[PDB]
Amino acid sequence: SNLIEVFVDGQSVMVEPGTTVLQACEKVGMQIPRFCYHERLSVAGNCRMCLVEIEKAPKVVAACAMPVMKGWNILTNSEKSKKAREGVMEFLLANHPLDCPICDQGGECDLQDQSMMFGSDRSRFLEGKRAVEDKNIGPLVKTIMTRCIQCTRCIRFASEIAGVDDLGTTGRGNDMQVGTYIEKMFMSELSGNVIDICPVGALTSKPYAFTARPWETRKTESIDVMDAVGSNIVVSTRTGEVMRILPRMHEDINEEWISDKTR
Amino acid sequence: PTQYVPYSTTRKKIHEWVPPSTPY
Amino acid sequence: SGVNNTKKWKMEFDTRERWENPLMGWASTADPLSNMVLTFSAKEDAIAFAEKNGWSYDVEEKKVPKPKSKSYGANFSWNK
Amino acid sequence: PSGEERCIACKLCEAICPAQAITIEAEPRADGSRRTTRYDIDMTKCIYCGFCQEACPVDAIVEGPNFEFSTETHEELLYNKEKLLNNGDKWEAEIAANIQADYLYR
Amino acid sequence: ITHTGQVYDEKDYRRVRFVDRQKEVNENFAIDLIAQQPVNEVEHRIIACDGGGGALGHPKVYINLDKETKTGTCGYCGLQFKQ
Amino acid sequence: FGSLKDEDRIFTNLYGRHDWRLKGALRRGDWYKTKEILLKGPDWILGEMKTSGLRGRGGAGFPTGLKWSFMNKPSDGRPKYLVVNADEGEPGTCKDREIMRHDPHKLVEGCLVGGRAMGARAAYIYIRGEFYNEASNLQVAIREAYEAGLIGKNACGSDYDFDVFVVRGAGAYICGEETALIESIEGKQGKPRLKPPFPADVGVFGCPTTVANVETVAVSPTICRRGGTWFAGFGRERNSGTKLFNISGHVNHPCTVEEEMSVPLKELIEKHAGGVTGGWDNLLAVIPGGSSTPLIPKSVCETVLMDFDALVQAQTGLGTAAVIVMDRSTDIVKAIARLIEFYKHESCGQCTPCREGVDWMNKVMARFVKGDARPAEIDSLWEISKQIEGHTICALGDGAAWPVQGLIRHFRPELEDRMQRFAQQH
Amino acid sequence: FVHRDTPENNPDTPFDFTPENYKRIEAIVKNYPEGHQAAAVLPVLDLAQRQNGWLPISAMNKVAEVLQVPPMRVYEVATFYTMYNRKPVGKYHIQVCTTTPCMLRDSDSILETLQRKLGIKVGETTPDKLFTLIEVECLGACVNAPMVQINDNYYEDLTPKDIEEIIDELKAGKVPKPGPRSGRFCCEPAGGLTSLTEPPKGPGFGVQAG
Amino acid sequence: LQHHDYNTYTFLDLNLDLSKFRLPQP
Ligand SMILES: Cc1cc2nc3c(=O)[nH]c(=O)nc-3n(C[C@H](O)[C@H](O)[C@H](O)COP(=O)(O)O)c2cc1C
Ligand code: SF4
Ligand code: SF4
Ligand code: SF4
Ligand code: SF4
Ligand code: FES
Ligand code: FES
Ligand SMILES: [Zn+2]
Repeated sequence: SNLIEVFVDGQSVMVEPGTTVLQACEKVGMQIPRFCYHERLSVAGNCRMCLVEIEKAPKVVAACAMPVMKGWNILTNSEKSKKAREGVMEFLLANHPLDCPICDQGGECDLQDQSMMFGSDRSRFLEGKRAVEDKNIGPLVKTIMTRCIQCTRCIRFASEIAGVDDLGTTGRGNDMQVGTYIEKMFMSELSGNVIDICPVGALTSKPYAFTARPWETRKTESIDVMDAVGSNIVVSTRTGEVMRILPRMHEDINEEWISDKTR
Repeated sequence: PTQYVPYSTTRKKIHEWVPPSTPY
Repeated sequence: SGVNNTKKWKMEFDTRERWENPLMGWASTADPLSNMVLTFSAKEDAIAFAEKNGWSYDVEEKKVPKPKSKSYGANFSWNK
Repeated sequence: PSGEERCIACKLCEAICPAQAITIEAEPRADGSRRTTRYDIDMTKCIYCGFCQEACPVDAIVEGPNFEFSTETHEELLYNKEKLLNNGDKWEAEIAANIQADYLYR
Repeated sequence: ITHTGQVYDEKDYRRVRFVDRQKEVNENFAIDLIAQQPVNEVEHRIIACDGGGGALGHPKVYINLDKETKTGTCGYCGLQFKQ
Repeated sequence: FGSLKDEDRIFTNLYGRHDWRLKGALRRGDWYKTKEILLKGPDWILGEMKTSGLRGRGGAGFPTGLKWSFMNKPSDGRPKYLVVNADEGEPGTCKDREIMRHDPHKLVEGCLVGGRAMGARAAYIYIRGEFYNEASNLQVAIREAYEAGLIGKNACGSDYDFDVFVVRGAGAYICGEETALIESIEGKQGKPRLKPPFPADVGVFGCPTTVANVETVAVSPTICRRGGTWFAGFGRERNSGTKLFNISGHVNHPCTVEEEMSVPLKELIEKHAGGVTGGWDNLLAVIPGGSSTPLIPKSVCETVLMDFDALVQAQTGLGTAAVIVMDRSTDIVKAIARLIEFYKHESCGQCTPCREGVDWMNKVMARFVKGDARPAEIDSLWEISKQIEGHTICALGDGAAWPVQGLIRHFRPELEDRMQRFAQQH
Repeated sequence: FVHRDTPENNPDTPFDFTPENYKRIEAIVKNYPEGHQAAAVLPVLDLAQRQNGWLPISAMNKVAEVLQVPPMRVYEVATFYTMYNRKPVGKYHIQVCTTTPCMLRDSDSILETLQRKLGIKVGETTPDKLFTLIEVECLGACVNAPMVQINDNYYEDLTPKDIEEIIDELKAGKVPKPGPRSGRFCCEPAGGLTSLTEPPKGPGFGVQAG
Repeated sequence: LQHHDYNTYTFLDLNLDLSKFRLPQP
């Protein structure tokens, strides 16, 4: 009961009714390339980098969004769903400022990888790029937001996981900038999580600005002692001094989030 | 067209508490 | 957000001394088994490696994200 | 030219060095810019592959023409940022000419 | 002394090294050299910064000199641009 | 074959000529069988539109009856609603500005006739804020109607209850979109919602909701009064009924005439309206459905008939049926270029494809008008065009791609010459 | 899209709905569904614009206050729509339609004439702060293409000269006969009324049976 | 010529006048 059978490339996985197309691929084990979709954040559909092709259907569907229906076989590695990613990645990269050797989310980029695995070998954007104006969101998060792919996960977290409801989108067109309209710092606990949740390195951590680069960091899994929730955390150490503490997921205690104090 | 000496240039990583010079 | 590095089990030896080097300030280590992390496909096989090699082991159960119900329609609910 | 050292500490010169020779640790300079506090090429470790020349995005680290740097003591061969920057200033004129000649090829 | 002021100290056990052999430090420190660089005035809201010379310069970046309040500084050259 | 009789023409008050106010409306006899119709049943009303086979009078074409049928499902304890979008941001849609301004009442009874068909508790009319004066006219009309008791609880002396409201638009073409009209009504930013939760099941204030082009709501009463058949006959096959046609640009007498559908394209400029300015041979191209639909060159124009499917066969859309005509005296490369400028100044930016893609085509299109760009780039624009066509959250990205596709499809030699012209002078 | 507090445009400029305005405020709410006030931010924001064209950061904060919504929520609405002005607006605020339909029928023509008459660039207020010219997009009413909306006046079918005439009317006196200054009523084939030149059938005409 | 002249508050104030008619809220 309550177990539709949907095929992910003919694997007949069975899922509860109401599971998204992206979720159906996960249980088979396939990963839809995704931006703007975080498990504990509301589905928004902003990036549409997850377009897949349900069989016998005219258009490709939004994985994170379409509730999978009965007997719709998902074709995640079709000739179409790759032109639906080879052509989106064309766009995200087109307005992107190539300062990857500045972006300290160098190896921690969910946008170079997906470009480097699912995107395109070369660029055709012979036109000019855009630039936004760096502002102050506080003393912990450095928002070099010319990096932003307008994926609205910050505006969600800042409203849904934390109740700040401050960060918001401002304007329309290609100069929609997701920054506080008036310059009011994002002061709240749970603040630093925005860093971890922005896949782009637009806003990153200001103390850990340029002290390291992720491939080097040796990662040891340990426990938060600053507060009594005992949140799980990963201490990233390079050559013997701790460089960053970022969250590691514990369903029951800290589910992917850690306090501003303990990082 | 018409002896070095190697050294670490980084700072002290772990600064050390200094005891209070005020006796108690 | 990629999960391809959370698939295979790894067993890692305990971390040891990393003193600063006086001449150049480079990190220096006296522990040979430090950088060694062996990768094993299943928990049973990794436990076997520890037993026959005689190293002490403390296995940690895999913790995988719990299924989470999501639906774009649900947040549009003014009610809640 | 202005006088600002080219390296911006992306540290992939460290990543691609085959011998583990280059050691880089960085911190934001007061200017707010990104610079390397310590850049140490261990020349005895280095096998002069020339990939670092290849990898640098700003092309700050280059394989300079001089081959005659034999040294009496092992420590002299280890090079910190000041020796390399000084090496860069001394040979910049020829390095610039050499890069000028070969950049179209790369 | 040096860029990040490395100062093996009067009490360090390493300052022993320079005895009878000089230290490697830099004149024309870069920290002050770009500060010595004039602010590149521009007409356009946004400007590029090849670093000068294209392939020989740096990744090309477009800086938003949109607020006179701040002279955009390409993260690579440290060159301030005056709108 | 068009040439609909004045009697058949639903919007008689078009052009005014008859008091747009109630007393003019009574001489029009717009409120004649309203009590009877509602009495017949909601099921009787939808039978009338199903028999009519009316297609959406807005840019998208779908059976009107089936769309209304969807939220005719039993209420789940949430009040069902009616949303009438009087916004018409698309260029050449002065189509709706008429009914609203000239014949506000027709739409008022369209609202309650439509309301009982969907069992809507109330209807909100989103007239674009630009039209402030237009708003002044409708609520004067809405006020008259309630004073009469035509609308309100026990509306038209019947069990059924309805309340009609007017909402201020704020200069956004996207507000027009069905999921985005709602969000503007909801008071959040006008950003289209996603497709899976159809507006029937979720909607305005999260209650069941339906959205209709004002023409679609207005034609409802008559379609029921005249019967689906009368209305059904005029149309062609799936296509059916008279839809207002607006002809603007390079025509001797630009005007909106509600002449019959399935009109030869050559006939409507030649017979009504004004013959193409400069002669029917001075026609570089025709934009049938407005900016969103691809323009068709004169080659096929005469052969074409104005129907939703007809244009489809032709690769173009009937859309809002706004005919924009371009004489041989126009730089099309620049004409379509401003429509891409029309879309960069307007798309919400919620979705990656449209945001960067429409801006990317705008930059390439501006270079194309200058001729600075090389000939090879043209194909890229096409390729950029279809990336945006199938990947967008709403249809506007669908709409931005089509004019670009039309320019490359029929006027590829001209753009190459502009390419050539600049290369020669160096 | 960033409000850098300025002495003129910043909350020091106190904002409050006139006793009369506040009245207007409430009725609107009821128009929307009960328990729903947020939906009224736009209509309200519009009355703040009706009160004052500038609508400064202070005014938006009040809107959020009266409507009890996250302030940002109001800031986002104001930024998204062009109807709202976050900067001071000229008394007349003329807007010229320059989409392809109007351009094809000469919209551009009008622009050059208006720039000279106002003697100012396109996009800014006259020194007299008398008029403000902006190149707005399709304002509807295309059949009448030459067009220039002035505070809703929506003049139409205008030939370059006509505007100069209108502008003068605005410059000295008021209410310069807003509307199509042409000889065609509302939208009508310039030739006449081919659509319906007969008299309109009366009530219950040919009403189908059933 | 009603269209020819209306005040900035016509829409809102007219609406308020209609409030009385407006059917009860949800
Ligand atoms: C960008 C965009 C703008 C739109 N603008 C309008 C509009 O101004 N008026 C309108 O009736 N429909 C508009 N639509 C179509 C509506 O979303 C909706 O499909 C239509 O109004 C339904 O009317 P109908 O079903 O009665 O034909 C627009 C769609 C898109 C994607
Ligand atoms: S985010 Fe930082 S790293 Fe990822 S691509 Fe853009 S710049 Fe390079
Ligand atoms: S900041 Fe990071 S998260 Fe917020 S939108 Fe830009 S990218 Fe998405
Ligand atoms: S040397 Fe070139 S590569 Fe190595 S860090 Fe400095 S810049 Fe990056
Ligand atoms: S396409 Fe994407 S961006 Fe353009 S309007 Fe529809 S949603 Fe907003
Ligand atoms: S990941 Fe598919 S919608 Fe953002
Ligand atoms: S484009 Fe000027 S009103 Fe339609
Ligand atoms: Zn630079």
